[PDB]
Amino acid sequence: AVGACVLCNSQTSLRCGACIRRPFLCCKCCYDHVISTSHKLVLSVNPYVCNAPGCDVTDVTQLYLGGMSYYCKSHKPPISFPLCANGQVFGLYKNTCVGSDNVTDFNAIATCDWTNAGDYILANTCTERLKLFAAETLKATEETFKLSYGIATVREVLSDRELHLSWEVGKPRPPLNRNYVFTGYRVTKNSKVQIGEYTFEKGAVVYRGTTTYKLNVGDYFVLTSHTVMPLSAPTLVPQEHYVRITGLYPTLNISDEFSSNVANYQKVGMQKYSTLQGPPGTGKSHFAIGLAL
Amino acid sequence: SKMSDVKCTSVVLLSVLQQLRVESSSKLWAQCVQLHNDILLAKDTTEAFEKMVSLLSVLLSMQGAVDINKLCEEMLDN
Amino acid sequence: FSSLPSYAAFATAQEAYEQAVANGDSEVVLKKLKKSLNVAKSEFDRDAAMQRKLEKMADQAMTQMYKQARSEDKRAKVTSAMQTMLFTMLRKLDNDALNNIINNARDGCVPLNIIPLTTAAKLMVVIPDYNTYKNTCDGTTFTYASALWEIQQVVDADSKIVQLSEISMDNSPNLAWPLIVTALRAN
Amino acid sequence: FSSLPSYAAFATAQEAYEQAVANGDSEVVLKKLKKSLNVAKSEFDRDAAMQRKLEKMADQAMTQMYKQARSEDKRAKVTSAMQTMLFTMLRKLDNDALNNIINNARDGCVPLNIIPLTTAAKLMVVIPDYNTYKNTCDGTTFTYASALWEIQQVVDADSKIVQLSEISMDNSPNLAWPLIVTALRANSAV
Amino acid sequence: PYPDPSRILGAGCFVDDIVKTDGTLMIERFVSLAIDAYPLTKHPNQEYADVFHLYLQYIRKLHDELTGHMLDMYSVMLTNDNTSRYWEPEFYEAMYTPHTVL
RNA sequence: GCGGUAGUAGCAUGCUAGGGAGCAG
RNA sequence: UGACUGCUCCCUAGCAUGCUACUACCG
Ligand SMILES: [Zn+2]
Ligand SMILES: [Zn+2]
Ligand SMILES: [Zn+2]
Repeated sequence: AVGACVLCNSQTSLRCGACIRRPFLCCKCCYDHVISTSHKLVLSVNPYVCNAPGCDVTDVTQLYLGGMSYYCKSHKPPISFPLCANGQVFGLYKNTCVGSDNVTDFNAIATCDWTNAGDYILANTCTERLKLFAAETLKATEETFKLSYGIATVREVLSDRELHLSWEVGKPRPPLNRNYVFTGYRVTKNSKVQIGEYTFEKGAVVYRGTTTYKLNVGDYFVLTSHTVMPLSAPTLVPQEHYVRITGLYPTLNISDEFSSNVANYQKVGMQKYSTLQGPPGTGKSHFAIGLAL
Repeated sequence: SKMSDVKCTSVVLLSVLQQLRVESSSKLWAQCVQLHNDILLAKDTTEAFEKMVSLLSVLLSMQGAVDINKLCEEMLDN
Repeated sequence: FSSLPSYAAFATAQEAYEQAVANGDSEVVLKKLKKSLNVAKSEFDRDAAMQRKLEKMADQAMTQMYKQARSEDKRAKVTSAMQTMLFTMLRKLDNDALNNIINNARDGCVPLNIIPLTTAAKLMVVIPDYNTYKNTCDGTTFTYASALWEIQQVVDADSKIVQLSEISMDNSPNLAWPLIVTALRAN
Repeated sequence: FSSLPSYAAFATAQEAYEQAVANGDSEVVLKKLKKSLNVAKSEFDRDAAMQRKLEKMADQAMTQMYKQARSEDKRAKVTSAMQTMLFTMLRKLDNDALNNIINNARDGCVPLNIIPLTTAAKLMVVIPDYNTYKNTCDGTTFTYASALWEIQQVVDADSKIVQLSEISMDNSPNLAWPLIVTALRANSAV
Repeated sequence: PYPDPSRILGAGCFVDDIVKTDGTLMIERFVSLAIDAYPLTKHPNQEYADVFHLYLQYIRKLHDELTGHMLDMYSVMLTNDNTSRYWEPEFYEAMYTPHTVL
């Protein structure tokens, strides 16, 4: 429930009703999220909606906080004060809030379909946590637009590595190589049953065997995906070079078969993070073992 | 004051043991329940302590379960 | 409640009427002033209580939502809370047998069954290093849980019997170390 | 609340009266203003009160009818569930042994306690300890209720399979003892 | 009538549910428990009245904890209007005096 | 000059309905 | 998985009655 909006540095219990990750936005922050774009629905500890039976109001800009509940516009007991008023949205942390100077971060990159280059452009023009939000939203959009294609299935089976394959109802098909593993499940009558891992490239349907299989009637193959949880630790560590070689277990011998190892050994002696830009044959083959010894 | 403390500790210990899915073994759960019910009815503070040792041995003889060392480094048990 | 237009109108009317009356005047002026004053006074007095009721109701609603959020949070950390509490009380008890077995388990010597209380019945522990064997087992007697036990069997990870005379400082490091001592409670 | 039928007349009369007042005319026009505005507000009062009463009455009626509809839907679904349960449990009556013992009755009525005793296909036995076990279901086939049953499976209190080769006097204290034995009617029903 | 003090203390210390090991979430439990334990103050034995006094002090402590604990991280300011009645004996003395109310 | 009537506001009293909790057989 | 009764405290909503107050109509 109680998460964290960090650009305004505001603990929050609110979240946007119709958005990517149910993102967390503080009172004023949810406000300029819902006036700079169209997101007229929010979620709190309880969802804001009129509580009389049979009533239906999606909007929040006209709801009222009644007798320990919420009531609305078309069906109006108005003995209350409005929920959305005075540059803020009613909730906890209604006083300890800051706001945002850059009004259109979400309004820019959380409002497009997460496929333009501008998303990554702004993600690189971000902070560590803002770009964390960016990366998690890229994984979310990857999965949410992967879950919009078909599920392959073998209903009558043929000889292995040459079968027949019908797919789904009306949906398109993704790219063709082994990038998408066709690892689905089998249904006997209501349950899911051991299937294995498959991949469809050649179609008469030629399959590549990640395992040896005895396919039965109806066997369905598709990637069923969960959603990546939020992460709690930073990606990169800030650059701080060491005072000395304190806390190391030094050795006496020096690597000789590797002709560019000793100075880099000393570097690891006082370097905290280390990235390089290299094709195959750049120490990835032997320098790791060099540090190991 | 040394008796109510051990009764409260026994209640907490039985709760912790129940949280670890111990009642999925009928014999162990029956023994634990018998020990816990016997501690609360005690009148002198030596039988309660030996039964407490016996009951704690059940939690200690479960390898994965909990981390004795981390739970001892948190300004907790010595 | 001095932040509403009704308050401003009522204050101006009050000041005007008070000044006119203190200056001294006739009856019709007083009547007109009070007929123009009382409506503004009622206008102020209604909101003066409506605002108070609204404010207290909002405070109560925020209180209730905080309570609900806190209860939902609390009912989701019970395992860790209970374990921490249990070990805190176990500290506070301060018993020698409990301390002995807790330290033994913390160093690696845990039992394999329920510790018996009778003058009989078997107890099995695991001794993973020579130092624990040095501390606990000396001679043919076993000290565990502030009691005394008598060794009768030693079994290794390969399940072969090892005689007591075999175990020694330099004579040990050629063995499967997770030994299993089976003893009975001495009288 | 702003376009009521009397609102036009009230507002027009108020505007005209206040224009006459702003004209600075005699006191007679002021008295006429006061009387007309007083009666206008008096007639606007009930037109502003009765409408508000009626709206709340209508809202209450709507809410009550909605909840009635929901109750009817719930009744329909519970009726469907009960019918399904009855027709599902019907399909296990073993309609030949039951018919055979019903026809032997002199008027069609039989006690309920003897229907499972003479027509059931499966038997379940719960055994406290080994002494009771060796007197009731020893071996692989036993006799109970003037019939012959043969064992099919044995589980323990934890619902794990137990083989008859390890139910002995020496190995008794190593089992979760509330054992459950399942048998089939031999030569008769299953 | 007065109950057994052990019953009242056991009801205080041992609960079903986990959400009742946080007094601020339910202060109305202790008000009822102190209503049940009022007549113990007329008992010649001394701990019996101490039970009722302990309950009153715990109620006051819980209220103070709630107000401060809510004013601190949030900024909502609480008032103590007609709340002090719950830690003074006159609210509980009126339940055993013959005058029907409510 | 006094009373009646029509709205409006605050306060008090008893019931009905909803929710949370305590004790007893 | 959570029976039948009885009593009591707290919060909100509605109804009825009473007290006071502010305007207006009528005599
Ligand atoms: Zn949004
Ligand atoms: Zn924000
Ligand atoms: Zn509504």
